[PDB]
Amino acid sequence: DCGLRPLFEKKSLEDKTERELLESYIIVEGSDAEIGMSPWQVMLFRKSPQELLCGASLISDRWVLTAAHCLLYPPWDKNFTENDLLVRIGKHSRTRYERNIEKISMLEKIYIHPRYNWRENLDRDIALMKLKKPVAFSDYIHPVCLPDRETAASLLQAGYKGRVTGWGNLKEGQPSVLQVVNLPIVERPVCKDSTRIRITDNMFCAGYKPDEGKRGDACEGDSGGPFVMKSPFNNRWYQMGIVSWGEGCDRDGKYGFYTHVFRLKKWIQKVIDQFG
Amino acid sequence: DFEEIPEAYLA
Ligand SMILES: O=C1COc2ccc(Cl)cc2CNC(=O)[C@@H]2CCCN2C(=O)[C@@H](C2CCCCC2)NC(=O)CCN1
Repeated sequence: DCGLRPLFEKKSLEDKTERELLESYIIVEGSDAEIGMSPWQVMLFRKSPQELLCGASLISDRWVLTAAHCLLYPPWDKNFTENDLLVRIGKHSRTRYERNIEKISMLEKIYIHPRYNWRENLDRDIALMKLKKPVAFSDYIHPVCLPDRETAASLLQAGYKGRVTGWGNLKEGQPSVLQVVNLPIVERPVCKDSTRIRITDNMFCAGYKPDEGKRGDACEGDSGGPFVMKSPFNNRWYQMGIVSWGEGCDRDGKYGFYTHVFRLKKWIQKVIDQFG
Repeated sequence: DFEEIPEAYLA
């Protein structure tokens, strides 16, 4: 039942900008999300001090997907463990404890890709989090789908738009509520020529070209969040990427980079079934 | 500016 939102697909209601996504299948400069617009959005929360660490996504009732740099990043002496964090699901407001709406969960085990490259380019920036006890779904809590080879093949094309959400910085003030932005996928060549960093097959970049007029991007605080796309074949939402890295936010001639989820699905499958 | 969450989760 993944990818079908209780307040939208299930009632046959379209959200305010999904049409932009569908019409393309031929957070900075974003906007407030609608209630129940991204029921898989998860907030990585630090106990002490109490603070927003990153975004993440709900892929089942027991598993959360995020960027490995949110948990381990030696250059900044960052190396969190299960007991240092809290996962908050069902949120809209960034700072308010949404009583009766959100659910807070504890972690049982963190799994970081064994080949995550924090030394150079955040290659394989991905991590899975096993919650202690299953979260119950509701109108505001529902998992996103992981893509299969076919879906990945037909959707991950330059020009096709995806959607990014998060409570991170609005400029390079934090938002009051969850922000949302739709961005086009960019050609590898262009991604490669916009930076000095070595780009691998495990990444993809998104954002508007400087001449495209429209703009927008992820920013600090957004890390680990999902880049999703709506399949025009079965109407479900699939997570194609994980907000990973950028050099600035919404810089002209620059683009945000994302972890290519499909390329790493074998590791994801492996873990989930080997550890429940 | 985070609102205090219930201690039951902090434990
Ligand atoms: O301004 C931003 C935008 O940040 C962005 C912008 C767009 C996107 Cl999608 C995601 C992030 C958040 N990720 C990070 O900031 C990660 C955390 C570890 C270092 N990160 C980077 O993004 C590096 C990268 C430098 C080049 C080598 C890889 C790490 N750039 C910076 O530290 C500048 C601060 N971040």
